Amino acid sequence: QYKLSVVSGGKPALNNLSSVTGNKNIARLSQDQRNYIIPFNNQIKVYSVETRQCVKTLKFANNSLLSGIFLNESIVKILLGDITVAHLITVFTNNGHVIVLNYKGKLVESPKHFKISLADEKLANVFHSEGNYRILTTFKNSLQSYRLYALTFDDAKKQFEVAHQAE
Amino acid sequence: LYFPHISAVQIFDFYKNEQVNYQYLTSGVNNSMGKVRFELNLQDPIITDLKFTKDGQWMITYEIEYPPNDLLSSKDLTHILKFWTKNDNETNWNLKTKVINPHGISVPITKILPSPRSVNNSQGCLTA
Amino acid sequence: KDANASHPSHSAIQSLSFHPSKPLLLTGGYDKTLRIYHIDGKTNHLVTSLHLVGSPIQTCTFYTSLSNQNQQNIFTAGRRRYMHSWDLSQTAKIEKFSRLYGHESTQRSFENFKVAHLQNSQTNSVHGIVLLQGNNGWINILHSTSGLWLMGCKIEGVITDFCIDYQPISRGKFRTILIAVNAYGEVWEFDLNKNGHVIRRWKDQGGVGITKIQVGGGTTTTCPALQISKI
Amino acid sequence: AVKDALRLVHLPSCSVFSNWPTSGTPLGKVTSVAFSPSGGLLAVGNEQGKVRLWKLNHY
Amino acid sequence: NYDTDFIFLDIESTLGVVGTSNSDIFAEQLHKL
Amino acid sequence: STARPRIITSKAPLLPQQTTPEQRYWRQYTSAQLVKEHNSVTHISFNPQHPHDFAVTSSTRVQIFSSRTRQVIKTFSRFKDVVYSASFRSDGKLLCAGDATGLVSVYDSYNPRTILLSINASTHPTHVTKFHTQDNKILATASDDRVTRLWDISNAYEPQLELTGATDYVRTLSFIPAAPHLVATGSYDGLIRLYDTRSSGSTPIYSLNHDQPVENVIAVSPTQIVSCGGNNFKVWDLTSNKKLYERGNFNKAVTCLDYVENFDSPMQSALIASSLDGHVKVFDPLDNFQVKFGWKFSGPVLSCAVSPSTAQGNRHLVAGLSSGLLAIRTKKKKSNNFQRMMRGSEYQGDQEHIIHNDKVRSQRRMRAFERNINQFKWSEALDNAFVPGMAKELTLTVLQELRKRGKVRVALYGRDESTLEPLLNWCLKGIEDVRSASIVADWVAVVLELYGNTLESSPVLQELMIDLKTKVRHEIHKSKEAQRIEGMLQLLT
Amino acid sequence: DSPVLQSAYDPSGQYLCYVTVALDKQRVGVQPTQRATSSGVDTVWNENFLYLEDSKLKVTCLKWVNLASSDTVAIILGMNNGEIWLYSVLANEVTYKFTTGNSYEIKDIDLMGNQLWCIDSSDAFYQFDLLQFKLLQHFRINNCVQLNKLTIVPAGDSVAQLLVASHSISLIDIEEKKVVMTFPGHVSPVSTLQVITNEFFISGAEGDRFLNVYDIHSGMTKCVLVAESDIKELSHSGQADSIAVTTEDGSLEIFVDPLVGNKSKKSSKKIQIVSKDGRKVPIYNAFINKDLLNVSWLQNATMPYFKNLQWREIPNEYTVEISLNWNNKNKSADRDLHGKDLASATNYVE
Amino acid sequence: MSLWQLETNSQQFLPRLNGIIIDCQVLGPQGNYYSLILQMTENNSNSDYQFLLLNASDLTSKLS
RNA sequence: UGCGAAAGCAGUUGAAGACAAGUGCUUGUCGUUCGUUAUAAAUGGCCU
Ligand SMILES: [Mg+2]
Repeated sequence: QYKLSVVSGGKPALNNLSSVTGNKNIARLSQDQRNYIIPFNNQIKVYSVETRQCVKTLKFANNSLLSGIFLNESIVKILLGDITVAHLITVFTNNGHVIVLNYKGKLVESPKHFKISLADEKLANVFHSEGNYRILTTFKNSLQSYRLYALTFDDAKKQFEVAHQAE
Repeated sequence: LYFPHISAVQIFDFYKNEQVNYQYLTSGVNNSMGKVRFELNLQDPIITDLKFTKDGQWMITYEIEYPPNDLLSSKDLTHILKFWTKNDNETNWNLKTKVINPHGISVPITKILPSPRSVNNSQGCLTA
Repeated sequence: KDANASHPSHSAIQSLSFHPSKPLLLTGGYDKTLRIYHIDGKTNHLVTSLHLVGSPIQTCTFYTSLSNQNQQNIFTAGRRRYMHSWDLSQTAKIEKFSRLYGHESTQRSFENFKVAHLQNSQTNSVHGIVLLQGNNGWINILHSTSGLWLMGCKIEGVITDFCIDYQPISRGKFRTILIAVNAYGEVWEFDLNKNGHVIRRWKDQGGVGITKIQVGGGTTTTCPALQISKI
Repeated sequence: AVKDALRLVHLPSCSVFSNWPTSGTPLGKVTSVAFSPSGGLLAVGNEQGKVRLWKLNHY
Repeated sequence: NYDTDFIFLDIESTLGVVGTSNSDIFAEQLHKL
Repeated sequence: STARPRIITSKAPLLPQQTTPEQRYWRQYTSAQLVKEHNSVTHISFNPQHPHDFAVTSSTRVQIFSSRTRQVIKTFSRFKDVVYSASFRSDGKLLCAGDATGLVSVYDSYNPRTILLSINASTHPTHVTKFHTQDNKILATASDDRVTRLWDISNAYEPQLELTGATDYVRTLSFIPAAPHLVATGSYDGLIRLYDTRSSGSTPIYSLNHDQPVENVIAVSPTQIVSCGGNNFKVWDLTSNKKLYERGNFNKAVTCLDYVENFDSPMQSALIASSLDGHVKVFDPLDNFQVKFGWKFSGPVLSCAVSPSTAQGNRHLVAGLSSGLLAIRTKKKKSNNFQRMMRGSEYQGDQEHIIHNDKVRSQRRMRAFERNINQFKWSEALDNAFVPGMAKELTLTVLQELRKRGKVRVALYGRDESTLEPLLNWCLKGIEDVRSASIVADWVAVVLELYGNTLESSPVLQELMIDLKTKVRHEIHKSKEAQRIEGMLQLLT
Repeated sequence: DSPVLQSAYDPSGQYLCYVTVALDKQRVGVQPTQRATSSGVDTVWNENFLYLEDSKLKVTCLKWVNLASSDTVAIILGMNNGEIWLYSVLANEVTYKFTTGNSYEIKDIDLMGNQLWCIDSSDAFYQFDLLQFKLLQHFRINNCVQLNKLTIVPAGDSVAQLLVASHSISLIDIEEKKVVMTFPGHVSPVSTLQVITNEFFISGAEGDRFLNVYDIHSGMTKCVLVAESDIKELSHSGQADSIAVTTEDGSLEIFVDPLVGNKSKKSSKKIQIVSKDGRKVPIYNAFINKDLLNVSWLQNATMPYFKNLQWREIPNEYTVEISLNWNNKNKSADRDLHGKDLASATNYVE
Repeated sequence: MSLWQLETNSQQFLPRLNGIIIDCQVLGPQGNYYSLILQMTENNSNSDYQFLLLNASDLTSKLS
């Protein structure tokens, strides 16, 4: 007769790392600068700046991969477009799952899920300038140590390879 | 959905899953200045209870104002009760009456119960 | 056929401007209205009008960013302490500039202004600058979009008028030179690409009571460029 | 200042044009002037609120 | 809630609820431009 | 971002007998001129039309007072013996008056020389002469002959109708609005007799018992008639023919009564009733005729009137006294070439497609003390609190705001005896009132804790504390008394 | 009185081509009449235009090349230079330029498959082949002193005779190069000469409120259709099922079964556009296929808009109501009614 | 929020924000938008973040 | 800190490691740990 279901959203997600400051924000503004993508704890919202309304919601519960992955892991970054390859985004979570989703449309039930290889490392941040990608990750006085790898996607193996650059 | 935030009420629409409003329902240093160092120890009034009449036009609030520290009057909490009203189209509640120290001095208003529809056509309440 | 027959103006036509590419004409006046007309030469109907309550219109101009040609905007000012910008139809996106970032003393009215293109050479990006007239020889230079205060330029005596010139350097490089004149006739020439530093001074022979200064034969507010190679 | 106070100058001859404007041309107190980027249109506003438009056949 | 359903709030601030053809190509090319 | 809150003036809980919106309007009848007349002013009336000059009957003369000037503009002295009324006609063109001789004279208002019609109503005195409100031509007359003849201006030789039946002096005639046929008269018999002119007449349709001699009868509304007699006034309903209300606040015998409706007051309708005790008080018909205001005058009040509904200018309240004193209270109510150069400011964008307004409304200028709090000038905000001619309520705030901000010690650091005296002097006065007693208790404690040493070496401050110590002690005694009374009451209940 | 000098629907009725002047130069543009495509993607304004680089140059007649017949959607434009241009809308460029030896302006053009016909101010006919890009023949017929219009009869899959018009109308055979019949036309020059069906072509003239329906085989006026005001543009439905005329005063009139007292028939359904405030918006073109009627009107100055309506259910006199900006209070999405920033928290005021 | 002008060491202010500013950034090719994170430290029970996006032209909340 | 009424009724504020300064000793410190329910003070104040 009765049934239980989640309805609303929740607090916005943050880069809950004491060491990093000035990078606590993980939301991004589209390349065309017409909509803002904000990750929550339980969903990802896309708001249209011009109209100030929520044009799209990508709920973790609905999709299978997102439900398994996030429902603890959190989005450590969002990159506009897709690295492997016009409304695509790539979500990097702390454990290492890299998920290619689409806003402005209907979410596809099989996103191009991948997994970076990390050995006892918690991914902290990722970033790029021009087709070049570097990932910063934490390994372990109560002070964590950091490592900087170089990330590239190889088409033949369709895998993310990490090469050590700095410590 | 009405959230009694400290010194304020946040009105949130869960059908649309957004906030609609954020109104300060107390006096106190709320947004007049940014508290820093010792001023940060001040405690703004706290909305303990908030309730609506059945008809839905009247808003009852109960607030506790905390005196500052290190004064003679630093142990006499002030209990305030307020009645607000608004039309459906409007989005800001307007304060209509204010009772200072109901039931006596320093005696809390633990409970508020708006009246049923029969008595005064839902324009009443009980305080305990 | 006269342009204003389609919809008359109730006050003087304080400023006129032709859109850089489209066939549109903008008029303003102390009527506090912004009328845009579609000049065909035979009908000249009214595209739109915009009433700015309590903002007497002293000068207006279209603005098209030199890089992102899709960007179109209208800057308007008056004998007031705030400037309006209209980005380009149910509603209008109008922005109000009313912050000078610590130089409110030098600028108590925006009524005189002009818009030009500045190339930040260390990054090779190009943006818009809105130039203003101060109290005593002060020329304020604002970022067109963000509204930030970039630099300020000073001359001796009462500033009367100024005009903007572009000087190409190489492929994709151009410098903005701000020419200002005093009521007596001294002409300064600032280089806005080197922090507003004077580069040359001269006098207009037999100049007294100078009122307006203008340049022509190339790019300018009236004949704007559409790409860097056209400067 | 005064009505019909407008003149056009050829360059680099710097010789003012003689045929236009004439006594009968309507200009009023010219208070704003604007050239079109192309097509050689000339719009001249006046204190009465009228923007009278001319065409330069050469362009 | 005053309809049949009930709402509840989680410390994750999550409000759950308990309750009972050449023309066709031409159109595409035109839209692309 | 948000605009700064405006500092909220303190408001202590409402005390009894607050100013009501009815009182606030009626207190604006400020300007008072007392004029003296030879004899008692018996009757007062207002011209129904602009400029609404009002006529006063005194001794053998009638005087018309201009509304704006408040001075005599016309004088009618032809009357040989005393005059008893000055009612205007509905149009306001004519003025009718009576005499002790009994003749009724109709003059053209604003032309005292011309007499239009003279009627010998009766050999006895003719006290009341009123025109009919609905119909212009028919004029009514009341005599001590106890017959209220109904005159016609066209035919003066014989009355159109002659109502009778009263066994005592008739001094009150009223015409009911919307029922022109009906006529209402009141006698000192204690009976209000209602007659119908459409019928044969001469016998009342029915009588209403007032139980005391009736001094004036006024038709408040088409269905209600209020009559003031003896020590009370009672409102009657004709449909039911019974009294809806009666009010006995008055002490002396009410004498005159007037009614006004639909004027710019908060109270829609007002009933002013003379007292003969020097009082003329206002009653509200929408509220079961409850009092809302009153004035007191030197002697008994024999006539009252208020300016008509369509005053179209400064309103007037007029009262008449038996000593002859007349009391008036009034509620007072470049170059062308340049202009062409700037002709656009008038435009409000009625023909434009889009109207865009961003100007923020002008806020009231903020006082000096608020400027100092907003700029975080704690100490100066305290000084501004105690300045000469500073309203008490405003001062109490800037003490409260500083305490609420948590800046009490901070505002009292850089101070000596020269600059501490003003604070204590206020505190010397603030300690008395109940509202500021708690706040002064707080500040006084701090300055002691912070200026104990300074106090010893300064003799002036020492006196300030002795005087303060005296008055705080006196306050203890008052509060202690209040407790004993409070305990005393609980015993009774 | 209208900025749109010349307009023309495509055969399907989905795309409208209109020419208008920008400063001293004419520009040609093509825009999608339907609100939304079949795929459901919303139609958008087409900013691409073709600018005539010469001020003197002007577009005299425009004709659509049928979308289905040819791979590339194209529009043929006649110009006052005396040369005809083939315009492919996608490339936004004139693909090929048909030039006649003479310089006189083209007064009319019409097309059937490969056959392309034009007439000049010198009263000379011409032929052209789209595929081969050549001038086949050019000839001048006697007793044709003006030729304001041209239409090639829809006979089989070849052109066997042509309809040409001046103050009077004429029918000519290609092979014999001589007139066949002459019809009494209008007093003023003929404006529209569209062929409704076999042996029935309608005629209208500049500054005239009447249309004559002429039989090709016989030559008697079958009927005279009457408009409330002058006639500017014409479109017929199916085979004489219904006729839509764009009147000069800005109203659209519909004749229902005009080919069925009888001699002079009046329009049955009259359509008009009026904005909410009260201003009337004139209509400058229309198209009617089976039961859908398309009405195009100009907003702003040259921004064309469109609406699709089912004329069958429409009452006799029907006025569409459109929202046009007028004294519109500008509401910015980041302010409330009182201009306060939406993010701001409302203050406490006793 | 304080914008320090480093040329002349001056400053411009955006005061009375809803909470203390945990983070600031300039987000755009021409610095069109300022992105802020607010905390609302009043609620000591929970960390109540609010994300603001301000238009740099007039310092007004483009998206809250 | 626990309980409670708001008043109060009971109970806490320990130990290690490391660094700095003065002279192995003394004091102060902790973006170090274990365990227990467990003054401030860089001249530094809020736009149009
Ligand atoms: Mg003259």
